Amino acid sequence: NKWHFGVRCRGDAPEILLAVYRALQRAGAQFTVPKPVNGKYRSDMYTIKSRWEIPHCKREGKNTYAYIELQLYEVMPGCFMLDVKSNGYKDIYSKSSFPFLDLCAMLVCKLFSA
Amino acid sequence: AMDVQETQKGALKEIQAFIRSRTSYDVLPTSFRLIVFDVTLFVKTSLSLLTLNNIVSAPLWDSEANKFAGLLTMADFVNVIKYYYQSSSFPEAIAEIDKFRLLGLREVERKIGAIPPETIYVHPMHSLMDACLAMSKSRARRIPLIDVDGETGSEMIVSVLTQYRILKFISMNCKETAMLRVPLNQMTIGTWSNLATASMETKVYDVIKMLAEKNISAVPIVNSEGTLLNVYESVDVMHLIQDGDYSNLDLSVGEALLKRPANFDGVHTCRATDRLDGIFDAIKHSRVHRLFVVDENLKLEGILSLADILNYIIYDKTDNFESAV
Amino acid sequence: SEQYSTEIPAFLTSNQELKLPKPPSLPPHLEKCILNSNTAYKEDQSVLPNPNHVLLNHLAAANTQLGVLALSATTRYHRKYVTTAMFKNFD
Ligand SMILES: Nc1ncnc2c1ncn2[C@@H]1O[C@H](COP(=O)(O)OP(=O)(O)OP(=O)(O)O)[C@@H](O)[C@H]1O
Ligand SMILES: Nc1ncnc2c1ncn2[C@@H]1O[C@H](COP(=O)(O)OP(=O)(O)O)[C@@H](O)[C@H]1O
Repeated sequence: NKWHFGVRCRGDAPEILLAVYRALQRAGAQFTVPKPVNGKYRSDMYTIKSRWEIPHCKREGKNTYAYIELQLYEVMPGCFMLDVKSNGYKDIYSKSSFPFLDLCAMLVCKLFSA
Repeated sequence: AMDVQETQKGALKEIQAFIRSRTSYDVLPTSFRLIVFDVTLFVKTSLSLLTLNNIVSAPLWDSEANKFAGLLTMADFVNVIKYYYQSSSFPEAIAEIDKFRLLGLREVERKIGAIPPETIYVHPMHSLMDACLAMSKSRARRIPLIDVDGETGSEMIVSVLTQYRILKFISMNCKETAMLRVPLNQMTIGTWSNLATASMETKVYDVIKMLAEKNISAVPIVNSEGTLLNVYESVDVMHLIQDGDYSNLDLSVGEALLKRPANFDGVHTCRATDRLDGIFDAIKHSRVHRLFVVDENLKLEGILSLADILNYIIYDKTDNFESAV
Repeated sequence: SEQYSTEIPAFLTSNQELKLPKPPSLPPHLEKCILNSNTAYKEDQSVLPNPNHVLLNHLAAANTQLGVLALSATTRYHRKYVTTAMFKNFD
């Protein structure tokens, strides 16, 4: 019941990866995708870069964006962490844990309601 | 800097210049936690999160807007309780505040006049004097430090500064506190008449309507002889209603007090002959929230609150609701 | 600058009998969260140790028994660090 990094997952890592992509898509995020090197998939498929429109910015007409990278790790056989980190905020035109944490809550709700 | 009063006068100037030269940011630990609540949290849940985190207060977050949405303190409950007790012909109506989200409780408080229009905050990198002056103007006893993320327009709650942590910071850093050697009875400071007091037989709701009306954070409890026994603070209200039991508001101060955990800050006292040097020294080593001025017989004579002290050291000289507690 | 997509990869949407790679194992540094610390709670319980600079703005999470989400991240504010712990509904 203590604080732990990320969100806990179990089962199959490709099934978890699928669920993560489905949750990102329901939340409206955009994301990178696995590319197969020489026809074959690499474990870098478990590193996802995502871009999220910021609702409060979006409502006021702005193209400002939040960048979140996801990383699946095996903790032990059957148990995984989804690590989720902020890569920052950028407006189309040229620090804080918010809106990052408000976006993580969105992700978490999609993962939990799947 | 010649005799006592002249050495004190000098020392007080050094202390204000010091407050002005520091920022509010300077007061913070190098690394700390800040506990923030969504404004749409239910009232019951929020009281539960306060108890389990051993806090009495939390900043609110409107996450849709990415905006600071106010400060939840015990004054919120004290004010609505007092309103219901004064205006309601129905004693059980108070229970209804458990249907509320924090957003809905705040809207009841706006409606009754218990919340100002201009909500109070300072920039963390602005002078510490700004924080003191805002708290002095409003009668708020804590103040949020808010910056803005220019890339997103998102407000960044940095921390929430307390009168105690400011006085502690001063005690730790200004050597001049040791030169404040004028006895209290030769200063215009503190409150010495028309004190609001209670006894162990007093109803908690009458105390709580003392705290709102007088806008104080605590009421000293005396006996028939006026000897100081204990205190009933607005933070004690939390313990009475954390379980959902608003009929606990009908208890005597004595019965209520028997529920208090050993977590207690304590009841601090001084004499009219004591000085600010010794007081800043107690502040340095203890969570002192106020001092009751007593005589040899523990007879209550006055109150020196933290606000009293801060407002003395920062000035050149030269509604019926509780403010943020 | 990345190739962002809106659609779920199709090899993941297939009925599983495919021979896929494993994720990396958990690094030692993501095992301890600084919020679980309260070494100095007599003087000031908000005081935390200095964080690992590599774990800045990584999401942390806690179970509550209260029907709400507890989420946190650590960030640098000038030269100090703020770990904000946020309590938030699901709906
Ligand atoms: N029981 C009381 N009766 C009358 N006046 C009081 C009483 N307690 C405090 N006061 C005075 O009323 C004003 C409000 O006091 P208050 O207790 O709110 O100080 P404060 O800002 O809360 O600091 P602290 O938390 O140390 O009390 C102060 O000037 C104070 O000296
Ligand atoms: N919202 C909050 N988030 C994190 N820590 C808090 C919060 N409120 C209080 N604390 C911590 O709880 C302790 C006691 O706080 P409080 O009684 O509010 O202030 P003070 O001790 O300054 O009068 C302090 O260590 C403080 O930093």
